[PDB]
Amino acid sequence: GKTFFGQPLGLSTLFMTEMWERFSYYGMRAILLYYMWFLISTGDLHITRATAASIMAIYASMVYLSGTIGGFVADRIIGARPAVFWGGVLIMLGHIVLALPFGASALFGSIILIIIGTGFLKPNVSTLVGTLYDEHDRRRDAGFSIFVFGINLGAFIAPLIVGAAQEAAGYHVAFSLAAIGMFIGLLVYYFGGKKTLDPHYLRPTDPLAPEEVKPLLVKVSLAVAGFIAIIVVMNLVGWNSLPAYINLLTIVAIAIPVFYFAWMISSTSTEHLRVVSYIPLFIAAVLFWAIEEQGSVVLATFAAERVDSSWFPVSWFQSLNPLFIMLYTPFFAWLWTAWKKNQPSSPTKFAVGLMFAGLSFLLMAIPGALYGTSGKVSPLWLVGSWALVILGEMLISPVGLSVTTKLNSQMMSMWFLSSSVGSALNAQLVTLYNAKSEVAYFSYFGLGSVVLGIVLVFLSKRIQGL
Ligand SMILES: CCCCCCC/C=C\CCCCCC(=O)OC[C@@H](O)CO
Ligand SMILES: CCCCCCC/C=C\CCCCCC(=O)OC[C@@H](O)CO
Ligand SMILES: CCCCCCC/C=C\CCCCCC(=O)OC[C@@H](O)CO
Ligand SMILES: CCCCCCC/C=C\CCCCCC(=O)OC[C@@H](O)CO
Ligand SMILES: CCCCCCC/C=C\CCCCCC(=O)OC[C@@H](O)CO
Ligand SMILES: CCCCCCC/C=C\CCCCCC(=O)OC[C@@H](O)CO
Ligand SMILES: CCCCCCC/C=C\CCCCCC(=O)OC[C@@H](O)CO
Ligand SMILES: CCCCCCC/C=C\CCCCCC(=O)OC[C@@H](O)CO
Ligand SMILES: CCCCCCC/C=C\CCCCCC(=O)OC[C@@H](O)CO
Ligand SMILES: CCCCCCC/C=C\CCCCCC(=O)OC[C@@H](O)CO
Ligand SMILES: CCCCCCC/C=C\CCCCCC(=O)OC[C@@H](O)CO
Ligand SMILES: CCCCCCC/C=C\CCCCCC(=O)OC[C@@H](O)CO
Ligand SMILES: CCCCCCC/C=C\CCCCCC(=O)OC[C@@H](O)CO
Repeated sequence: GKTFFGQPLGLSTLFMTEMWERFSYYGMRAILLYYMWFLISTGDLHITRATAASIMAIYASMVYLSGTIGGFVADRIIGARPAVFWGGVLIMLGHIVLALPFGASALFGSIILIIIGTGFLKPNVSTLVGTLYDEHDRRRDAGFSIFVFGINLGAFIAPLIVGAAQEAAGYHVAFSLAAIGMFIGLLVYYFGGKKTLDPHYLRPTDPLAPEEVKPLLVKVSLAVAGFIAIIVVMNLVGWNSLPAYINLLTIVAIAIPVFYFAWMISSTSTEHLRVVSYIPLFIAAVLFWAIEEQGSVVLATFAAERVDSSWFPVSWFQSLNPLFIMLYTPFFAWLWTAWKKNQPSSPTKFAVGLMFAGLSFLLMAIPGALYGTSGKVSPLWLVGSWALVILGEMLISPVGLSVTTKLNSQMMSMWFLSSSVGSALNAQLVTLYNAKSEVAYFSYFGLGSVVLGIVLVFLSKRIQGL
């Protein structure tokens, strides 16, 4: 009868829920870097612009890492529906914290709230989408495709609205708009959810058995103690600068997949050989996400310093990324179906995807080389870059989780960890970007990325077999 684009009505609630949460997230991202610059310019915030960029990168990295944990907490301890709700409350608080007349002092509280909040909400709204379908219901793919379109929608309009607001009424009003975005999300989620969602997901679906509670408690406490202990030693030997902490978070984010790789490989020999073949794919994913995650940092810097954008808010460039996702998506949907005969392998898609990413940086090296780096250049250079990298994303992401799974639960999380690892790498790399290094930065990381894409093409055939 009455459906939401063919799908159960309950999909409309989750569609809107995520649309507004993503609105709140990307509205904030579009101006947070400029906000840190602002706070630097007034002497309120005592860091370099390069450190500000580094913060942006490690922030994303922690958001993605947080998300690989929220599923477990909801499944085992609090339930999917409460996770989404309190996750949204924490996200809203994080934005409210930035709307207050405080300054640089609120930055950390804001960041922690949103890292925890997002990590609760984000995997669990996906989970709730799945629960709308019987599991042999073929509509499922369509429904997720629709859900994703809502995600891209929020990411698309947020910089336009929040950025304009920032221009009209300043940073605190613009951040309050992100808060209101999340609030709307919660409103629709709460009341819409009660009508359409199974009450079963009010509770955990795999609750802790009595003998499971102690070891989990022991597990968590040790990790905290260690982490605290590392921070203590760090300060005793004088490694207590913001860059040092960012470095520590970088190490933790890299170590997690490195430890997992070291585990599987050490610990079925043919099962082993498939795991070793994934390492090239994982590296490729990491490098790809790095370049893509620099849209909000390095391309954002470029947009503000090198582009003549005197007639519109420079944060609007952050809308090109989800615009191109939305434009490309129904195309590539049609493409794979039409292309039945000799479809490229998922490892081949990874390689070519990395090349396009690499091309997107190589493109950006041209205006500096041709025109110099002291003037301003056309907005279209950036438009071409995002067009190139998102073309890369269409090849890598839709097959990404697929390639990892067919090659367990730790490996499954490893795909979602590639975007965290890429951002952690960025936290180091983006500090190398400035006006003097511009052309070398784009060239080097552009070319290297294309080369590794070439290497992966050579390696593609053996991985296909496995
Ligand atoms: C395991 C789940 C996630 C674990 C991540 C732990 C979160 C810890 C720190 C979050 C990153 C904050 C770094 C940025 C920062 O320090 O900004 C504050 C700075 O402006 C103060 O001057
Ligand atoms: C400030 C958030 C606006 C949302 C509308 C207000 C919600 C009503 C009461 C708030 C306190 C309890 C919230 C309900 C809750 O804990 O979880 C609801 C969620 O689990 C799905 O029904
Ligand atoms: C249930 C609570 C969720 C509602 C969202 C809360 C955010 C709404 C309004 C906050 C207004 C903050 C902006 C006021 C402000 O300080 O403007 C700064 C101004 O002096 C500079 O132009
Ligand atoms: C990757 C794992 C991270 C998860 C962090 C979870 C927080 C750590 C400890 C909280 C223990 C929760 C106790 C849950 C509970 O009340 O269940 C007890 C009951 O089910 C026993 O019959
Ligand atoms: C499963 C997680 C494993 C994590 C491994 C533990 C990390 C051990 C040591 C981290 C070193 C501290 C971070 C580096 C650092 O502070 O250097 C920056 C400093 O030199 C600048 O002042
Ligand atoms: C169509 C989607 C709207 C939102 C997308 C993000 C828009 C941000 C930047 C786009 C500006 C590029 C437009 C090309 C252009 O303005 O021509 C060059 C111009 O400088 C000549 O005056
Ligand atoms: C339908 C697919 C279109 C694919 C287009 C492939 C990309 C071709 C060329 C990209 C290189 C940038 C062009 C160099 C350039 O325009 O610089 C000069 C410019 O400033 C105008 O004088
Ligand atoms: C298919 C779409 C087109 C892809 C565009 C790829 C552009 C290819 C190469 C761009 C690299 C330009 C590097 C210029 C350069 O390194 O000059 C350095 C120095 O001589 C000037 O600073
Ligand atoms: C795959 C088929 C393509 C055939 C070759 C295409 C090569 C396209 C561009 C090459 C890079 C341009 C030259 C780099 C440059 O301008 O600076 C280098 C030179 O100034 C010394 O640093
Ligand atoms: C692949 C199709 C598009 C072709 C893209 C090739 C563009 C590669 C390099 C273009 C940069 C031209 C200017 C670089 C340059 O010569 O500056 C260095 C030196 O000559 C100036 O002092
Ligand atoms: C499969 C086909 C994908 C279509 C993508 C087409 C666009 C991809 C690359 C084009 C990059 C060119 C951007 C450089 C440029 O346009 O010059 C800017 C400026 O000179 C215009 O005034
Ligand atoms: C294989 C997976 C990890 C690959 C990335 C590892 C890090 C790679 C290079 C780090 C050094 C960057 C080289 C210097 C650079 O390109 O910056 C531009 C330069 O002009 C400013 O120093
Ligand atoms: C301008 C300088 C670069 C020349 C451009 C042309 C390069 C094209 C291919 C390079 C050699 C790749 C060999 C093909 C190959 O073995 O990989 C294909 C893969 O399907 C099976 O191995």
